[PDB]
Amino acid sequence: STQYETQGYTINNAGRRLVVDPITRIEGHMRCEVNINDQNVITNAVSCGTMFRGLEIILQGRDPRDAWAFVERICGVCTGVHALASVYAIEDAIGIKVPDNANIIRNIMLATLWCHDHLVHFYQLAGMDWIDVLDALKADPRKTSELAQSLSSWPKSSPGYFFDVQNRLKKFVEGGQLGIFRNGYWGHPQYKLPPEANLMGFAHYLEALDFQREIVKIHAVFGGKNPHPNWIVGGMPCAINIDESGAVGAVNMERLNLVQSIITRTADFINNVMIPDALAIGQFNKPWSEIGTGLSDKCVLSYGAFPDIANDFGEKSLLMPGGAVINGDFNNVLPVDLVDPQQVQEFVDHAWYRYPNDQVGRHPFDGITDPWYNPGDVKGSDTNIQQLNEQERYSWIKAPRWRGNAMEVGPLARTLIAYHKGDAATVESVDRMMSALNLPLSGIQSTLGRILCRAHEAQWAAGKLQYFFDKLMTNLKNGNLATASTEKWEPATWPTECRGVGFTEAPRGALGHWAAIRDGKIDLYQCVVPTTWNASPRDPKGQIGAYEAALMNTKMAIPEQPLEILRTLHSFDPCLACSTH
Amino acid sequence: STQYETQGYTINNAGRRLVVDPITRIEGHMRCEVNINDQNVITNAVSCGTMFRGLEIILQGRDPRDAWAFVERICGVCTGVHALASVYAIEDAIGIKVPDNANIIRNIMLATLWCHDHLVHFYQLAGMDWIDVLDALKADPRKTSELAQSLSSWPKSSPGYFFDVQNRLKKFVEGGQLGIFRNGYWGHPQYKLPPEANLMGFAHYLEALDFQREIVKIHAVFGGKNPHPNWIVGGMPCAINIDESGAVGAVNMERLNLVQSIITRTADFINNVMIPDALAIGQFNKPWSEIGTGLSDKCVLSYGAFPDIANDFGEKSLLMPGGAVINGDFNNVLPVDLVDPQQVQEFVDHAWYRYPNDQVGRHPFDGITDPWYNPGDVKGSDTNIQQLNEQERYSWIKAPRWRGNAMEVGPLARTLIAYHKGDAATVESVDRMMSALNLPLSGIQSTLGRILCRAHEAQWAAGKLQYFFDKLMTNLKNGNLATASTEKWEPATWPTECRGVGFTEAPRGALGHWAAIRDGKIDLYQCVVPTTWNASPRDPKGQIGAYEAALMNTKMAIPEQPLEILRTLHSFDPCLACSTH
Amino acid sequence: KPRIPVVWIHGLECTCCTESFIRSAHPLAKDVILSLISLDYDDTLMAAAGTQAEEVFEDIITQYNGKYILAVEGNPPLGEQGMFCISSGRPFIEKLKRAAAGASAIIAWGTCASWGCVQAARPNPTQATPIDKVITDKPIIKVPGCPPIPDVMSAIITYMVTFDRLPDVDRMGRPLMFYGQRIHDKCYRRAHFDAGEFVQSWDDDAARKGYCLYKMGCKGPTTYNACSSTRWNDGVSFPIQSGHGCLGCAENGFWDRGSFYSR
Amino acid sequence: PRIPVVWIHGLECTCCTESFIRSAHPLAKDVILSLISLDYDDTLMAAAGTQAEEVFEDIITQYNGKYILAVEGNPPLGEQGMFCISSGRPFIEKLKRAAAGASAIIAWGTCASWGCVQAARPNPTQATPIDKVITDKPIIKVPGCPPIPDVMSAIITYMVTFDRLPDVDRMGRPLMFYGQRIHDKCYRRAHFDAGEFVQSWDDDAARKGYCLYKMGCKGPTTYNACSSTRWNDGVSFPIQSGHGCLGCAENGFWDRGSFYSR
Ligand code: SF4
Ligand code: SF4
Ligand code: SF3
Ligand code: SF3
Ligand code: F3S
Ligand code: F3S
Ligand SMILES: [Cl-]
Ligand SMILES: [Cl-]
Ligand SMILES: [Mg+2]
Ligand SMILES: [Mg+2]
Repeated sequence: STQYETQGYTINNAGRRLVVDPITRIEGHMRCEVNINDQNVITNAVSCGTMFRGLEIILQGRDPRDAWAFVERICGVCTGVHALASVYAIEDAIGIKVPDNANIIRNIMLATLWCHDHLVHFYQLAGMDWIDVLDALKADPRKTSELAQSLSSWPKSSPGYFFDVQNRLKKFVEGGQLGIFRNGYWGHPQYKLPPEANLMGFAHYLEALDFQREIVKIHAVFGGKNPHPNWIVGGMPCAINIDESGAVGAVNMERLNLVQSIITRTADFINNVMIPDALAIGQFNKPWSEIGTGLSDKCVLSYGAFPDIANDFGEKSLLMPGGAVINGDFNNVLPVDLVDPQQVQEFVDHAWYRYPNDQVGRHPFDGITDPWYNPGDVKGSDTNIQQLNEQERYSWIKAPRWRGNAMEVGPLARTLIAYHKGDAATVESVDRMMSALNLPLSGIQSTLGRILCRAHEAQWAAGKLQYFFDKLMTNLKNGNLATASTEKWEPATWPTECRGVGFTEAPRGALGHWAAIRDGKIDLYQCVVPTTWNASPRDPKGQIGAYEAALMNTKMAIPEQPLEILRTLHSFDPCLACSTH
Repeated sequence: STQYETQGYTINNAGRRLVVDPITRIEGHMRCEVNINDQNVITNAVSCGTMFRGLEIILQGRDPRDAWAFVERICGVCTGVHALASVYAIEDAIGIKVPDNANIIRNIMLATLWCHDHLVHFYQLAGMDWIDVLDALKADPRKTSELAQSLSSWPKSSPGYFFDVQNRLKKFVEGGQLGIFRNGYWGHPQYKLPPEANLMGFAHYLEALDFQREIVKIHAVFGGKNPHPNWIVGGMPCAINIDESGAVGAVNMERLNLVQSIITRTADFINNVMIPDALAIGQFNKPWSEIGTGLSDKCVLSYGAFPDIANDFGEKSLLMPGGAVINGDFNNVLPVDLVDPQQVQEFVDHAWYRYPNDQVGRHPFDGITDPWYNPGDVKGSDTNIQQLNEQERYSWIKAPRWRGNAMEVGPLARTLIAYHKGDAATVESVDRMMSALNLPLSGIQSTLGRILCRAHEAQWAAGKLQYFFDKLMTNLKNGNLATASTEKWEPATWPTECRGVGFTEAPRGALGHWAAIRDGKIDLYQCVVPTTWNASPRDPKGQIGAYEAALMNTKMAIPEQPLEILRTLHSFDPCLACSTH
Repeated sequence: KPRIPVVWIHGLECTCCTESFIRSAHPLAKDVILSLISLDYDDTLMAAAGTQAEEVFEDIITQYNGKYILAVEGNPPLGEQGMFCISSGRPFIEKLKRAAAGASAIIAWGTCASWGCVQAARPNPTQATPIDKVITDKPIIKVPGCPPIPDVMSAIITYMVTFDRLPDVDRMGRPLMFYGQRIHDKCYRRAHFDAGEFVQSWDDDAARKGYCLYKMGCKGPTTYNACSSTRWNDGVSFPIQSGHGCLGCAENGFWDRGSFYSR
Repeated sequence: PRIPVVWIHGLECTCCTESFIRSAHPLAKDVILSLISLDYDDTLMAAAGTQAEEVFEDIITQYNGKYILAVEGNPPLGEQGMFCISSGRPFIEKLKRAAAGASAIIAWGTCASWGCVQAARPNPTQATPIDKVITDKPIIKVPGCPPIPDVMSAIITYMVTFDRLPDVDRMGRPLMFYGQRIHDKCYRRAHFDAGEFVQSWDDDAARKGYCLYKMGCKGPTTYNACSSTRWNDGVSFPIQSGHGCLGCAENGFWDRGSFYSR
């Protein structure tokens, strides 16, 4: 066993080792190991991505116009965001500017994704860590109706409805086929909702499972299908025709109407179901406002997103602010530059890759993806891992750092950055939220806080959806229909050698694609993805990433039942396929 | 002025004459006139169809296979029922038997129509006679929620929801643009719901206006579109393919899944919204169980419908019973035969048509449609009717009679027939319904009763929809896919001369089409439609039809505001385009 | 913000276009009526009847003279001095002309108002006549079909409200947006037409694979509408998709072009 | 009792699970609550780690021979299978254990069917489709990237309702949805036949819905239901929204040249 100090933590791998493999209710494959002391407190945490596909290798030699379709398949959960980063990167490399409607439609695609993804995470992925589904069976339907009605104007709150939901659950479990509920953590002492709140939450789980399918109709209109809608270098392929012959072959008034109807329904669900549920989880679990802080009071990062001025990716254009905080100094939001070789770098000394020098970090324009499965001295063997060795290589995830600092990304990170840059909407929303919980602003810096910020962002994004739609309609009313710029579509028009960066804020955080084009083909294509940041392994200094930090110092009630580990991990919404690509 | 006696009434045209033209919240064009005595009681009632198109004339010379498409356009409200009667009539003439799945699908089409049509009538057409929309603005949203939750398990009952509905109404009305509510009867003393019940009803009006669009998706799947789906002589055109190449080009498992999802939602809406609302209208308006009885205690008629044994239109096959009651003798339900010349006959001595002898009634196989606008002295001119002359010709509607008797048709008629034939489900449903209102069985024979029976039937039909779908799926599981018989599609296979009758129970009552085919073309096509019965003018004996009888003896609170006349007429769901065709 | 006034009148008709309108999926007809327009007169849906309905009619067309849209479903019959269609005891045509005089623009819903439809099919007993043969001094937008597609109807309304202009039309007065192309130009069975792969009798193997309906009488090749693209009832189907040839229902005179089952 | 289903995930992006939950009829909710017993699924199950391993073991033991196995993703043969690790071992060991007890296997998606993006050149991980590893069980291939949501649910409802596997073509794809090509039921075919093509993005042809063949559309060689059943409750499909078919339901579609070349 060893012990060392980093980022205010004491990393100590003495004591009992717990393994959680597989982590479920995430996308993709993750393993987590911890050590706990005699007081059942976590003293060491180990984040391991257990999958790899190699999109950065696959992309070599491809046509840059095709790249978006390949990288879109990095992930089906955050579907579309890699395509968006890709077209941005290729356009940045080649020197393409898209028309205003293409940019607006891209912003609609991303806001739609934020709504959908946040909603599904909240209910289907994280929800069962907070809601005890089996305890819903003990609730009183009337008291459930009263609770719901006290929290929201949402129509669907009758005692009869809650009784029907409850009976549906009762029927489901009656045959002993508990399905997704089998061998859960139900009854664990960390489940703190009253039975009525559990029945309300479970009903909402079902409503959200049904409703989420509607949100992505917006993707189907502009992008053909969801998952994995279509895009193009130069704008979007969804040509618009409102008032001319052949509008039946294009985005026309009836298609736009469909989009508007979804937007209103999406806002209504988020605002009257998800929001009050997030607040209710907060009210019954206030101690989790002090658990899982990790890096969120030290180092947080956002690239920024949603350029409102087409083709302008600066501060005056981005509706979701970018910036970096380090050393817990939230008075100094620092500017981020994705071309600067001293800013973003990835390390692989604790990852399954080769570098010429593994003690240094490589900026993505100098990135290397040369897989090397080398778990070294594990307890077990290289095809039968009992215990990873965190003193050596232990993940398929590379370790990004910003100016050498370990950062947290994602909804909490963005919320902190926007709050501290003085974004008025964000300040107001956060303040009102923490005031309703009677918690200080610091209470957001926590596992509970990550959940609250995710709900806040869903509401923000649903509002931005309407704003973008209104901008699109304003252009159409002015006769501005263009959706693609094609003067540089043909490879002969491109620079012989060029490179570009495409960045955005995906649901889970800061996303970047770095591309180099040479002789008409992809020469290099490196991705650094938000769960790569958060799920990062250690660096040459032993600095821990966001997940490992958030897990540190956590009390477990029952070591064999990793509910507290799942709560914290799930609060970051892990996307392991994204993390490894 | 004159006075005479008929069917227990004293028809007296002394006293003030009131005119209601146009009758609104019906399909098509109607005029109604009454006389009231010094006690504001109706002593004379005059039903006038104010339109004609002449489909019976247009159909001459058409291909019998095309006939369904023409006669479907008799009406867009009861859309499909004329097509069904036509294909039945043509198949009866030629001697065509359809495959079992075609019959099942046809029954699905008709049950879907009953669900849709009865729902829309209840809210959009009749509802504002019973719900004071403006009084909803005075309701307390919590008390509204309480009321709704006492009556139903329907989910949508939160105080916030009712407040939002109320606020929407308030904002709508505030600028003076009352739209469809302009210059209504709001505040009339016959509006007896409390404000909470008016807000509940109005919210439901809106929910029904939305939901109704989903029910007809079943017609889109099997029939291409609604309104006015497609049919064929010989079955249906919606070929089925479940498990073979090219199922994408046919009714396949996904299309059937769509139908099932609609059926479930349609039953749930009817059973948890419309049914409790009808009962609540009953609870607050019990005196209307004694108003508008008309012919419903004397003479009622059903042909029967929904043959469950394919190509068998007999008593053991029809799921909705046929029969006739006359002289108030409900102990003797009489058999109906649509070929018997002494049974159904139409008179035109009080209608705008020519017969060689207008004192005799013509069976439809001897029917004549020779329009003759001849209103005689009407206190104005031929182009300005101030007062119809009911002693002579006063309507575009022919006068049908059954064995010379004036009959009522429709939901109340059918309910009475099925009840008195001893149909168990009907007896049980009617008894439970009248028990819940603390009314005798006779309370159904009334304007309130017509509304209650209409709701009952919507529930009946929603249940039959599932039954029919399950029968279809059972055939598909047994490998019986056939949807058309084409042995006699070609006119060279038909009798040179033949005739046939197609009958069913449309939402408004007993429907018949009588067709004669000669030399491959329609030689005669005569229709007698349910509103033709109900809205009938007088016959050579001065006997009054169902509408005129139901209006007789009715007290009006305010002669200039015909709310009581509208209530009774709307209770029959008048379809004037149907009536005149 | 005041909503645009709409007066909706009904001549000889079967009410299918009103029914189609309420099927709208986006925007919902509810939301059209509550938020987009002021539906100020409509026989099918309005509370007021008789003299009260006449008062609404007269008040709206007077107060909003020059400023309302007139929607017309159905048509006027010229026979019997117009008394084949009577409203307030007088020929419907008189109410049509009075309503039309004050309208800023007229929407002719359906093949009835546009062309004549079934009542004008041979031998036209009532001398049913389309709106544009009676009203000759106002903009008329023809929205044909029996009935038109629900979401087309609502899309035309939203266009007029949102863009504050009439849709551009073809030489027949039909909106280019939805009537610029033929059914057959956007039909998903065209591959089969192109290949000579046809249904020859109902429920044959060709029918079970979705082959073309041309030999069954499909009039798609001569019919301009949006059924094959926008489709019906929230995109669920259209006639061809459910196995019946297009009847030609959006085209003038379609009832009198021979059997629906002859090519 | 509801039919037991064990749903496992190899190397994948989770697009097929997302597609499944988009189902409009039946709703995925109703499939899970009423039609099947979804007894193991990494994406949705409460249990993790040792509790998830106990579910897996309990279900495949108690229902040995009686569960349907759904597979999303694929196994990598490279690095002794440790490009995809579950419970500290190669994923392929879990695939084989699950497959051994299954009555039938559904290979969801082009990943499980053929390889999909991870198997595109140069296939760094040696990702391999299920049928090259499991050779003694019925495998129904349901390709597409991902397959259509209501196709997925229709296949499930067919199996439950009719108590049989769908009939398949010679590649193991259900005839019902994969019997015909996209281009055999494409609403832009009139334009293809007329030589009416989009030539550059957002040209006048694109604005009238002309054929996307000259923009690289792979509809003519791609078998799927996108042009008939369509996507997301019938709302659209790739071609309807202006992009050519990528060929995503076909083996090897990533490596047939640019998406934008004919
Ligand atoms: S079905 Fe009709 S519209 Fe379609 S291709 Fe054949 S003929 Fe043309
Ligand atoms: S768009 Fe593609 S699938 Fe459609 S006709 Fe053209 S080539 Fe064929
Ligand atoms: Fe049917 S009104 Fe709605 S066009 Fe053909 S009948 Fe006319
Ligand atoms: Fe649905 S996991 Fe997504 S990549 Fe192409 S099928 Fe695979
Ligand atoms: S019959 Fe009419 S509804 Fe469309 S497909 Fe043909 S124009
Ligand atoms: S890209 Fe795929 S989703 Fe369908 S249209 Fe082509 S098979
Ligand atoms: Cl016509
Ligand atoms: Cl492949
Ligand atoms: Mg990378
Ligand atoms: Mg008749």
